[PDB]
Amino acid sequence: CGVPAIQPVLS
Amino acid sequence: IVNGEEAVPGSWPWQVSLQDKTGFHFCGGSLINENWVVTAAHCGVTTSDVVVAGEFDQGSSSEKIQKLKIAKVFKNSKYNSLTINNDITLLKLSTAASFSQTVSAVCLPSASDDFAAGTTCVTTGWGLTRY
Amino acid sequence: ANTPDRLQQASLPLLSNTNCKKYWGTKIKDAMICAGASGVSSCMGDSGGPLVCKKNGAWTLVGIVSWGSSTCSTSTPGVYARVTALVNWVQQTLAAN
Amino acid sequence: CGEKTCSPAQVCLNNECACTAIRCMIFCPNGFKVDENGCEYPCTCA
Repeated sequence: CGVPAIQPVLS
Repeated sequence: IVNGEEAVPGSWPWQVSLQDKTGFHFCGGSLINENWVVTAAHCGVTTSDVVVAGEFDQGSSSEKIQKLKIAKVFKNSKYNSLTINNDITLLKLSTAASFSQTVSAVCLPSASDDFAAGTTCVTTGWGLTRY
Repeated sequence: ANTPDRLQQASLPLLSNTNCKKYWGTKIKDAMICAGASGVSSCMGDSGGPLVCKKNGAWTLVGIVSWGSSTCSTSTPGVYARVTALVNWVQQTLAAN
Repeated sequence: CGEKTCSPAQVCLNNECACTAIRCMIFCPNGFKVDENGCEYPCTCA
C-alpha cells in the first residue's frame, strides 16, 4: 500500500 | 481543488470517484484494499451509488476504468450532523477491485501514529478548481 | 460550475489543532485535522477524498476531506477527519464483515 | 440568540443570526439545500 506503480510528480 | 495541479495519470491508484444513478460525481474515496473504500460520512452514499476506480480523465471515452458496485455502506454512527465530527464512512464492494499499476490501495495509519504539524502532505480529487 | 474532468493534486502543510482554531474556533474537535491556508484549498467534490503524507516510504491516509471555507478560500485551511482517531472504528468494521 | 431565534442552517454571532461560513466539500448538482431563512445548509444537498 502507498507505493504507486506510476510515481507521482508534484511541483 | 483550488490552485491544484493536473496529476500524472495513474499516479494516485487508490483515488476513486463516487457517482449517483444520475451520473454525477459527488465525492471522492480511497481504496484501502480490494473490497473496501473509505470516504466521508457526510457523502451519504447508498448502494445504488457507484464507485469508479482507475480513472484520470472523467471526460474520456476510451480509458479502461472499473465501475465497482457497492454491497453495503457503514456510516460511523458517531458522526454528528451538527458538528461534522467523526466524518467517516466505509464501503464494502459487491464487485471487488482488481489491483494493478493504475489501481492500488493507500496505507492506513495506526491509532497511535503522530503526523506533526508543518508536515507536507498531498490531497487529490475532482473537486471544483474555483468555486 | 462543473466539476473538472482531470484529476487534480496539491501540496499543503498540516496544522496543529490549536493553530487551526485560529480560523474555525471551537468547531475543531480532536477527531479532525486541518491542512492548507497556504494558497491551496479543497473545493466542492473533493470530500471523501484522501490527505496522504509519507511514513517510511509509503503514502498513508492521514485525513479524509470533510469541510471548510464556503468559498474554498486559499487563505483558510480545510478540515479533515483525523484518520488516526478513526482507524479503531475502521478496524472493528473490517472484522465484523 | 439576539432579539430573535436562528434557523437550522444559522449560527449566532454577535447576538445576531447569520448564515454559516461552513460547507462540506460535497458537490451538489442542484446546490446546497436552503433553510427557511434562505441560508444554505452546510452538509446537505437540495
